[PDB]
Amino acid sequence: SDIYQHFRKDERAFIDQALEWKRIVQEQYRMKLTDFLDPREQVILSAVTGQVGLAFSGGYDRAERKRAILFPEYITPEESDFELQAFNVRYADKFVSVDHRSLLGALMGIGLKRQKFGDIVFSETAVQLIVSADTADFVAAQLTQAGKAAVSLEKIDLSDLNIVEIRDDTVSSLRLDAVCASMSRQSRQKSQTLVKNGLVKVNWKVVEDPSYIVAEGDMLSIRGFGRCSLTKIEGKTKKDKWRVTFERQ
Amino acid sequence: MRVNITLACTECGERNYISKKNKRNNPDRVEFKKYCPRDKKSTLHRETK
Amino acid sequence: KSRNEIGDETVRKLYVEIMGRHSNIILTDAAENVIIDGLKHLSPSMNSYRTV
RNA sequence: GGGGCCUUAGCUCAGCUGGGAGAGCGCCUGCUGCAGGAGGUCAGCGGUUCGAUCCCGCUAGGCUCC
RNA sequence: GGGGCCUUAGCUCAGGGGAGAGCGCCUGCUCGCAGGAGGUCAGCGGUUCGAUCCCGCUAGGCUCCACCA
RNA sequence: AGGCCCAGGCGACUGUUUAGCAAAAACACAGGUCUCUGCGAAGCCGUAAGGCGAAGUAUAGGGGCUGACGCCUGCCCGGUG
RNA sequence: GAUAUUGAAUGUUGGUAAUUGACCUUCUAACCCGCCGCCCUUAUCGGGCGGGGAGACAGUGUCAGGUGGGCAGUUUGACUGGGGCGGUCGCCUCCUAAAAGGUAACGGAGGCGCCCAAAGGUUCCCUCAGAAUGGUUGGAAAUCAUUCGCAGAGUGUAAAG
Ligand SMILES: [K+]
Repeated sequence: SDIYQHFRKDERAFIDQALEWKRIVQEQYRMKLTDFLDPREQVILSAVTGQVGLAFSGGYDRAERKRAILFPEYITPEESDFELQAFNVRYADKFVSVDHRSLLGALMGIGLKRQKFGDIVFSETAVQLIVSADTADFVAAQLTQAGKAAVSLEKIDLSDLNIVEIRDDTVSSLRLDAVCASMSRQSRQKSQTLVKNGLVKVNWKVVEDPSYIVAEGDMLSIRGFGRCSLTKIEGKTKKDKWRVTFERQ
Repeated sequence: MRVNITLACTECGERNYISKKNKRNNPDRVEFKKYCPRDKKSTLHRETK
Repeated sequence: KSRNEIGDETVRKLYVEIMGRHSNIILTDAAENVIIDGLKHLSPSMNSYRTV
């Protein structure tokens, strides 16, 4: 009841369900695997669960959408308890190209919910996707086209997964509106519109406060400029602006 | 920057000599052949660790 | 039909009045019928019926 | 009291520091917004000189200034 | 009056090593591209191997003081 | 045994105040609001016992600010509480 | 908050070899009642007795941390053409400084709070600035070569010597 204040009002929905997962693992003494919780929902769950222990794995290390195991003080989990299936996306690579937008659009097009798949990995040699094992056969059967490319899915082990723009700058403050303006190369008044409407996120939390102070190692997500990361804050200049470093995706 | 140091007779262990070096210029333990008045002869005296 | 700063679709009306001396080009919001700006301003002192 | 600056058309001020009295606004005219009108001893008075708001003489008045 | 701070390209700001970056403005190309435009680095005189970034002064703009009889 | 009138500032008003240089525009005020307080109330005095609060009980009691009445009382929760 | 006053049980979870911890709930008998009845007793005190409530909590003691101008003791520099404000406070060099030395002012100018493992020691050897004249790049100015050349250079760094 006195947890919601710490999160947003829309985020209440997840928090209610996150409390219902903790309820199970305490009383029934059994691990609860979840449906690839979003990077934000990782942060929320971590809080709602409390310290019921928690584990998280999205197949490869550095998956955005990862599935969480809520386990007690015993039954420390394995890599396959997360019920993850990796696939290699086969297509006529010489003729057609698959991009992240097309493959994401195709996954959604076959009716797959965002919670039923993790990250879509693009390397030089392979395009791979990670899904929940319960949906693996459905996705393999239905995902026959991505954009203009005819595609097929080959099952692989997680071990077979084939896993910047540094921009040293100065800002007046570490307010959100100031950092966005700097990163996105805009007027601050324009950046304030972005923040206020609800287009910027900070670690996948929608921050609508222009004056929110941004810390070192915060993934900002300006809808319109993509995504960028305050990696370094490096003291202050002669004329008193924060020496900073940005790295766009 | 430049720091205080002790040299110590590598024989008898007698902390015989303070001095100064620049650490950036001289980052590894300096040694010199300076008289130990315990031993009563020149010995190598190395910067104390 | 244009987009706003957030990316939402907005419709603007551009009125081009050919009235000699009083000719004007006026941009409005289509939803609110509110003048964004006009190439020539018309104060209430100049015209009691309509302000631009 | 002492210094300082201006007085100009209906109104308000330009005009180089003599080179030949103007603008804006208002007003009067016709047109359909336009041009075109009027209007001054350039505060007044009298020297300079080829012409003087213009140069100086010579008095108003108001401001600047302690 | 005194102190304290400021003066960089159109605009916003980076920056003892020979003055940049974005945006605007121009180049051709149709939400990104592709090269330009533009600087007495307030000024001055000097420290020196070179000064936007030393140092001393002059501007100007802000800021804080100018009290006690 | 009242001088009166016109106009303006301040305070609504009657009250109160620097005994002995200040009576006021200062205080109070009725009204407003905020806040604490479930009763061995909070608050306060006292080391405590014992008290006030109250022989009261949230329409009550304490504290802060505001000050009749009329119209009203905007923006800012980063800082501090 | 720990600990004493402070007990009994039931669970559950530690750690030692069945005892001792931790926490949850329950209990009543300590403790508490500014509740009721009865008595001491003509008594809104107090005490006793019996109910009831609450209960090992609270309260109180010791110890600990936090908060704490509510209160207490204090501190809050000197120079200074009055004090405040500004500036300054130790060290080095020069000038003032009156041809020994010393010498004041909120007198005139600058430095310092290091640096260097060689920029120290010694041995041997050497001579600098700049200019003229000639030179592919190459220019006033890089690199040669020639002549001239008390130093017009250099001496880690301020200045003087
Ligand atoms: K004096």
